[PDB]
Parts: sequence; structure tokens; C-alpha cells
Amino acid sequence: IIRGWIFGTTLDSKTQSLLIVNNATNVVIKVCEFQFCNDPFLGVNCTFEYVSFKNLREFVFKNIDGYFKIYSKHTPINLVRDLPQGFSALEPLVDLPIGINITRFQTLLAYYVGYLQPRTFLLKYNENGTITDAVDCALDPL
Amino acid sequence: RFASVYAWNRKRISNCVADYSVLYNSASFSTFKCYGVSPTKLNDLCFTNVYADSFVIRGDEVRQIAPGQTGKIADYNYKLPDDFTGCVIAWNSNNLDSKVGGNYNYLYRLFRKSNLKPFERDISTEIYQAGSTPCNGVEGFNCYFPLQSYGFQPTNGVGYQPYRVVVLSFELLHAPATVCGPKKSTNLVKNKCVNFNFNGLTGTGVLTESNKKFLPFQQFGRDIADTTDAVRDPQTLEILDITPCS
Amino acid sequence: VQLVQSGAEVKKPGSSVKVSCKASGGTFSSYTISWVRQAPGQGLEWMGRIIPILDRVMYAQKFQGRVTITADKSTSTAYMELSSLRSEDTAVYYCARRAIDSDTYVEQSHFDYWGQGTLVTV
Amino acid sequence: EIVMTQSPATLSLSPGERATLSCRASQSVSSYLAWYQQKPGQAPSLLIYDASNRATGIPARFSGSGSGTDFTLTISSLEPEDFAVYYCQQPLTFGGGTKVE
Repeated sequence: IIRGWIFGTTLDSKTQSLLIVNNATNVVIKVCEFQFCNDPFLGVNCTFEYVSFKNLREFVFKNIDGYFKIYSKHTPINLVRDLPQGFSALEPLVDLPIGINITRFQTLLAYYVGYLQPRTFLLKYNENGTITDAVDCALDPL
Repeated sequence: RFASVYAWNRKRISNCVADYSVLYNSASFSTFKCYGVSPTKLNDLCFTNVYADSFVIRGDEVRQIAPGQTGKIADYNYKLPDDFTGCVIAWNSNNLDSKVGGNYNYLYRLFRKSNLKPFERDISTEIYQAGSTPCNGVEGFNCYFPLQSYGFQPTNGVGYQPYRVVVLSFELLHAPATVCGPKKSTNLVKNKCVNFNFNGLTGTGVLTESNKKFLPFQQFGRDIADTTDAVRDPQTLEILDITPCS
Repeated sequence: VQLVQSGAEVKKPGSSVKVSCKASGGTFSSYTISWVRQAPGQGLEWMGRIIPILDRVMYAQKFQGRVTITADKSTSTAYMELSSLRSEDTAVYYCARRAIDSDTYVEQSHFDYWGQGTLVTV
Repeated sequence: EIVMTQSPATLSLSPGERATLSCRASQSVSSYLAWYQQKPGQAPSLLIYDASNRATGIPARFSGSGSGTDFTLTISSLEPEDFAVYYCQQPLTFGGGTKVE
């Protein structure tokens, strides 16, 4: 059901915002003054446009100096109640030179949301460049 | 098809490689006048956006699409700002745009009540009052339809022949560059001491084959001292260890 | 600033007449040429006019659909043709000129010169 | 169109006397009124333009005034040669014309 997100600030469907969503078999990424449904349902001026439980899709998103950074990783699940624990690192997929601010977002139809902050980590690398572990340097005295 | 000058067209060019070698070295252009930029350095420039202004005017009107100009075209059809950055390119289109009976499908604004601001277009059909009596929207004595068609004919002298004029307007610092010219590469030379530049990663050293396996994302690596260990080539993804020159 | 008109003609009702006036060279770059008719025993009536610098023509309502006004820029000659003539169309057809400002297109309402007039009998 | 009326249709004066002609339009033309003097055998001669401006070659005895819809021609003193038919012209129409005898 979740096919994407809308990111932006005002998000009033009158100004431009960033829409990342599945469109048939391709994903469309665009920034436009699109008249969005206030709460869209997916059944059965522009800056740019680009066109490309069961398992978990993890993502991390940040917006730096106008560049929207998209990262992800997929992992199999045999759970029916909550998120799995364990360690993996997400890989970057997309880097979008848009020039807009993001303060709010909407999910396009279990979903979980956390927030990022400037923590320091000690990262353990494998022989092949993989991040295999990490220490959250602000978590406790050890 | 180019727009008439009053019906000015504007194409937005973004997220691409701005190869201008096709334009500044073109012998088909009679005019290639760059403002703030050098024609042969256009490939070294980056823009947030490039806008392409595409229209048809007479030969003696070519000079009007420029910063600092005034006149019926410069003031009523299209104005460029006095501090305009970009290039005004023009060529004769007598064999494309002129028609034997006159290519009157092209029009320019002859009448307006004010001058245009930079990058302003005016496609209004409001009847202009030239005289003292009201027109009330109707053509008549000292009341005119604002547009004047062009008698572009194959037999016109050069100043009256049509020209296809394109202005490439350069937008900077509103958003990150999305339009940049091409980057020229060299051959890849192995087992020699060289001065290298892989995209934006530079240094001096000897390039030899690496036994490293980079994650698909990783393009280059780092040693324990955070010096470059190896660099994967930008065209063929081979990883080359960089040995310091002895 | 002279204007020489063609001489008199006699037409069968239902036929057309093409009346022409020759202006001094250079007239077309600074003047418009209007047509005025005078039926014998009557006053003046305006029929229409051409502006050579705009390629525009304006007509009297009673002649819309009946009169075509044009000009030949290479011969400095104004033309008017009435498509279908009736006996009430007997008149002296005059050409007369109004100066026009080529930058603003403000036309004068008065004639600073009239030709002698062309009499067409129907 | 603009309907124009001239008045009186005819005037009767001796040479040496003052005469005026009135013209009225159904529509305003601001100042765009031309006055012409026509004699038999001649195309009308412009006397006055833009309601009150004397035409080149026309003597000082001719003057006038008016605006909008209401205009007047004045001949301060008629000469034996002024017993002509006068016409009021606007950009689109003419009045019937007035005879001075």
C-alpha cells in the first residue's frame, strides 16, 4: 500500500512540493505545483520530473543545501507485530538537486517514523567496505 | 516553427549537459553575441537553468534583442535586461520563413501603452488608442489592433528578411546548477607516475590494478591515514591502487 | 502633394466600376487616401479609406459588402471598386488625403488636398 | 454611423455681413471636425481643421470653434465669392451641407 511520500514545507497543493511515488511499474519523482488530493488513495509550474507482515523497506532521508538524499535497504521479515532489531547500514540511492526546503511530509497509501540528530558513531568496516557494526558515542558511559 | 516575436516562445533547459560547441563554432550563424560570457568558454559554465527564447524578426531588428536596446521590438515585443547574461544568436531564415505572398503569420507588436520589462512577453489583443477619442475595443479612426503582421518575402532586401533568433538566457544561484557543459577526458595510462584527476579526485601517483572490491556505491577508497588508497575509474569500473611515486 | 483622378465613365446597372486616383510619389509613406462621393444635387458622403502604412481599410456602413478599397504602392494609386451599381450610385467619386503619423498612427480627420473627382454615371 | 445635421439648410446674406453655420453630431468626435467650402465645378476646399484651426491658404475672415458634438463656422464678413456650400466632416460621416446665398 505504501507507494511513496510527499516532502516539502507548506504542502498546500498550490506551491511546489516533492512527490516520490510509484506510477505503474516506474517511480516518478517530481517537483511541481500539483493539485494533490489532501489525502490521496491509490486504488486498483514545475522544477523537474524524473521517471525510473512481509518484507521491510528501511529508508533514511535528509535534505542538505537543497539536495534531497535518499537511502535504503530491504530485509526479509517473519514478524507480525513490530520491527526487527539487529544491525545494517542503508545505502544511498538518489541525490536530488532541487533547491527546496523540507519541514513536513505525507505518506502515500505498519509504518514507523523516527527523527535524526547529529550523533557521533564509531563505525566498524568489513574487509570489503561493508559497515558491520556501530557505537552510538552518546548512549552511555561504556 | 519559431514564434513570432510578439508571441515569444521560451523553452526551459535543465538537468543536462550544455554542449555549446555546436553553436559557437557554427558557420550558419551571422550573429553570436555573448554578454558576460565568452562564446568559447560556454562549455566551462554551469547554470541553475538555461532558457531558450525562440522567435522570428527582421534582419534590421536583430540588434534590438539585446541589453541596452530600445525600439518597436526592444520595447514592445521583448526586452532583455541591461545586465543580461547569456548569448544572442541569429541566422538568416529567408528560405524557411519568407513566403512568396508574405509570411504574415508572423507578427510583432506595433502598439502598446507602455514599455516591456526584462523577460516580459505581451500577447494582448487590446485595441490601442492612438487618438483622443475612445475606441471601446473597436478598430477605427486612430484605434488599432496592436499587432502588425510581417511581410516576409523571399525578394526582400536583407534588413527585411526573416531571421531566426535564439537567446540563451543564463539563470544562476537560485537553486544548484543542473545544467553544466561537458567534461573532456584523456586516456588512462597505467604503471607510470602521473598527475591524475578522476572526476574531482586528484593527486600524483602510480596507477596499478587493485584486488579490492568496492561496494557498488563506493567509487574510491581511503587508507588508515585517510589518504586515497585506490580509485575506481569513471568510465570502466576498474579499481586502481595508487602507489606513491618513489 | 497633388492628386489626379481618372475621367468620367458610364456603366450599365449591375456592372462594376473601378475608380482610380494617382498621388504624387511619396504620398503613401505619409498620407492615407479616402474616398468621398457626391451624387449630383447632393452633399458629400464618406465611403471608406486606406492606410498604406498599416495595410488597413475602413468603410462606410452603407457600402460594406458593396465597395472594395485598395491601393497600389508601386504606382502611388488609390483604387475603389463598387461590385454592383444602381442609378442612386451616380456620383462624383473623389480621392482626398489625410496625413498620418507613422510612429503613432494618428490620422488627421481633414483633407489638405482633393482631386478633381471622377464622375460615374449609372 | 454618426448622424450629422447642419443648420440652417440655407442662409441669405448680403456681401459684407457676418454669417455663422451650425453643425451637430449624434456622437462626440472630440475636436475632429473639418469644414469645407465647395463651389460648383470644384472639389471642396478645406477651411478649418480640428474644429478651430485655420487651414493653410485660407484668409483670416474664416474662424471657428466647437467640440464634442456641437460646432460653429464663422465668416466675419462674407465676400461676394463666399456664397458657397459648406460641409462638416468627421472621420466617418458628413452632414448634408449648408448653402450660403
